[PDB]
Amino acid sequence: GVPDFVLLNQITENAFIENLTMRHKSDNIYTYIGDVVISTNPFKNLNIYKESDIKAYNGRYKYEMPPHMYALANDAYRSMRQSQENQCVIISGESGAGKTEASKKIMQFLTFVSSNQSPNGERISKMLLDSNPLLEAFGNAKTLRNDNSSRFGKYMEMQFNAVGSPIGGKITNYLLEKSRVVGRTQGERSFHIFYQMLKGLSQSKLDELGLTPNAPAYEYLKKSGCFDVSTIDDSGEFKIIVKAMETLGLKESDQNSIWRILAAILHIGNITFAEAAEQRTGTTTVKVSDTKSLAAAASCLKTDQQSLSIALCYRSISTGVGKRCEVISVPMDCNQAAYSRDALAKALYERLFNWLVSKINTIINCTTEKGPVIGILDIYGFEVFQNNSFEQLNINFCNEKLQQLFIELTLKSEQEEYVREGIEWKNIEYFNNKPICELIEKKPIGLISLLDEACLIAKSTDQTFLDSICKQFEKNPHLQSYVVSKDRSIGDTCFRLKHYAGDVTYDVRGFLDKNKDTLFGDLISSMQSSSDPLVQGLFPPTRPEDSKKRPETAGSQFRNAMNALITTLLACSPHYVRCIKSNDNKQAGVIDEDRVRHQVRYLGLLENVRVRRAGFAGRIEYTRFYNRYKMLCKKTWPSFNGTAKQATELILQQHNIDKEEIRMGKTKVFIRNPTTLFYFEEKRELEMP
Repeated sequence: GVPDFVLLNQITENAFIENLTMRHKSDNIYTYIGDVVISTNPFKNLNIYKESDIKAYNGRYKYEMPPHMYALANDAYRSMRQSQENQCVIISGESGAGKTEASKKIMQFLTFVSSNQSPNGERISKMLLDSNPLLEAFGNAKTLRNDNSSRFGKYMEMQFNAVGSPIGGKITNYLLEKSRVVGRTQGERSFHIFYQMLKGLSQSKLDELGLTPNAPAYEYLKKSGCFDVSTIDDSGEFKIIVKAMETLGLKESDQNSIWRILAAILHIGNITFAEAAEQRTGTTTVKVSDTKSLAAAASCLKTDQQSLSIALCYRSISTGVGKRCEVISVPMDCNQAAYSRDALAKALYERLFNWLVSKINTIINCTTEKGPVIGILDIYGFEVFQNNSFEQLNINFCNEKLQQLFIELTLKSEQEEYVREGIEWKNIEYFNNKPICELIEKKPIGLISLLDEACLIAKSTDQTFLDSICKQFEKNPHLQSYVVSKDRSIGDTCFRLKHYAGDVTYDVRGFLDKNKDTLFGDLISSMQSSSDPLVQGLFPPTRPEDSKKRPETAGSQFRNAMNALITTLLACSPHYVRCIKSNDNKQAGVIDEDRVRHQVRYLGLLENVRVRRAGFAGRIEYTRFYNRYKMLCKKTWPSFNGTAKQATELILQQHNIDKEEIRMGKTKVFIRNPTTLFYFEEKRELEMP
């Protein structure tokens, strides 16, 4: 009748949408693109992931029941069950499209299949449901496009035993946005952990720390631009979070210990540099008139206020293996002072978040069991604001790397599996491997390769670097501007950049100082040699499972963090799930035609289907082509060989048909035009009434 989506009456553009709409309005959410799942997000609890439906899809196949358990899984996730290995699922899409729901679908499908009962196994099924009111507190922030937007890459890992049942899991984060601690547009926030504190502690405790329930009063928080949000109610959320804080195991005693770390950051935030007017003209020294605020930090940091001012304002260098003799120095400009200042407040939080979340699991993470691991991916999605900037460049860059991930896996890796599983396969035309957009920013002579060159040249400002792009390139594909491309739409202070489809114009504000975030010893060394257990805690015993070389900026370190991510993604058994946002009105049962159509277009997912199989009109699976058109040919009866694709050859070679007319491969038979599907039926119709 209507076996899944592959089988359409008309394999065309218009028919593809008409059916897609007919699917959505027929309680058919999940749609198959080619052994790959495409889903959406209801943004709430739907009664379709509960026992009943789970028991429906057990021991059956795809072509037997409606879209829900794409055969590939049953034929791949189970294929490695005899081989005896673990899996890993990757998920992508727009922000808010359920870097969670799509992950939950895996769980609710994963359980039960693992033979149900298990005291330690079903326990996580209960706690992970109580994670929804919890997870939204730590690694989440509000974007103008998404409220529950995670602000850090996450690769969850489900642990199991030598049977198939779950036992526990761990978490791994990444470099994460840099300038979201000090710079942002009026309306957005930085991180919850800060705001949740201010409207939590009693005014009494705040006054003791020289604080006040009002961000505007501060400086660091004032440089952000905004403070209050119209959609979020922090004051009323605190007491609700406290219950969630205790749910894990963070008693008031522990809470107070955590607030000190933030208080330390706030004390750093009340420390600026009253541009010392010691020098009379050009260069300038650094002096602190507001000693009250400066002293407050050193007081809570429990370090010598004097040494702190001398060691930081004046950098030390003289490490001749024997290991250093400090103090020799001389003042420097204000820009560098404010720059080095930020680098301290940026590196402190990075190593904080890492050590913080890792110490939370100490109470949560299962220690009772031990075993392998199955991975799950979740990252921030695509976005476009009124005005783009350096931030969008790095984010959109990740999408290009993400698009490459799929291509490398669902398009390239799978092809190599055909020639490895003893199948007569031939290299079918596939759109460019687009390795040029990658080599243009990795090996010598490249984007971020030239950028690294422009960074360390302290004088080469953002403007000068932008000039190095237009000249070195504007010849290689995927780049334009106002000089080469005659188009007024490109401002003189802006530049055009072509993506995989859409066009985006960026600004060059920040770039360097924002990306660098370099902090050498001299400044760090003063903190590492602290006696307080908290301060030194922010500086773990030297490189935890991340050594290599140490000094080389944090910007270049970002690339390394993302490269180390893909390296471990291309060494396992992938699984593909993509998400799409319903609408911008939070409506139920309403599809935005233009919005959804656009997403499917600029991503080239329909061209993907074509290339995935080979590319043309109507296409049908071999495994399925066989058990369907048998009565047409002779000797294609229970006295068969077994193979499906081989039989197809025997049928077409005996009746003398040009073999180039039909393209042969592993899966998906290729016969041009859909008019032939009738030709098969007719060949069967008027020969046996």
